[PDB]
Amino acid sequence: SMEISPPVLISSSNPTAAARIS
Amino acid sequence: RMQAIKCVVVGDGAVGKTCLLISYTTNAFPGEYIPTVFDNYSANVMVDGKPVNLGLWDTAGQEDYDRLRPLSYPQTDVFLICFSLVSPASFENVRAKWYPEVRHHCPNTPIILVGTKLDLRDDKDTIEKLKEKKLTPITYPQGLAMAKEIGAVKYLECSALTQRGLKTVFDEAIRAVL
Ligand SMILES: Nc1nc2c(ncn2[C@@H]2O[C@H](COP(=O)(O)OP(=O)(O)NP(=O)(O)O)[C@@H](O)[C@H]2O)c(=O)[nH]1
Ligand SMILES: [Mg+2]
Repeated sequence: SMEISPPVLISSSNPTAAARIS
Repeated sequence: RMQAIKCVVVGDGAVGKTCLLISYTTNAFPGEYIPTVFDNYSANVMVDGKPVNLGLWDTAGQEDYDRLRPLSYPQTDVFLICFSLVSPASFENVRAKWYPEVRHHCPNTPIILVGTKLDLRDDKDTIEKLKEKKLTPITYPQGLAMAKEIGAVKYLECSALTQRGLKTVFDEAIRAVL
């Protein structure tokens, strides 16, 4: 019984993902 | 300091480890396959109203990285052992390779067994291509039995492409630690 939110990306070494931050 | 979880993702090359991580953390899906050596994702989630930092560590599925890969395992809280539901070879490598490697370095760390590319299991072309090589996709009961055999906390199925069951994978990894 745990309430877990979707993630918010803070940082990544991965180019594709880092580009979608903030 | 904010509560933190280190999760390491392992499994054969091409099972979908990088797309799993990209899709979960950003809701995007990369258009081209680039093999991973190492990569990292730092993401915040709220767990019952309290912030938690997720340190997600991506590893190389290839055999040529066997000697470096375990150097990323210290202080791991939970492993995701991944196999593609439409690749029986990758499934067999859970028992032959991934479970023995993780247990050798980290005998007490929880494991989540993850079946990837759920969207392809019902795909007629994928089915026929497997059938031509006397193979069949991995079924839910098969995955479940493999999870029991390796002592995994949980068996889960997902698609990075459609995001079906994707969030549940990481929620369960969190639950295995917190
Ligand atoms: N249909 C489908 N294809 C997927 C899915 N996830 C990944 N793929 C595809 O499978 C291929 C490999 O994915 P990738 O995440 O790069 O695999 P990996 O396990 O990280 N490989 P490596 O160990 O070499 O870094 C790519 O063509 C990717 O688009 C999925 O959920 N569905
Ligand atoms: Mg990868």
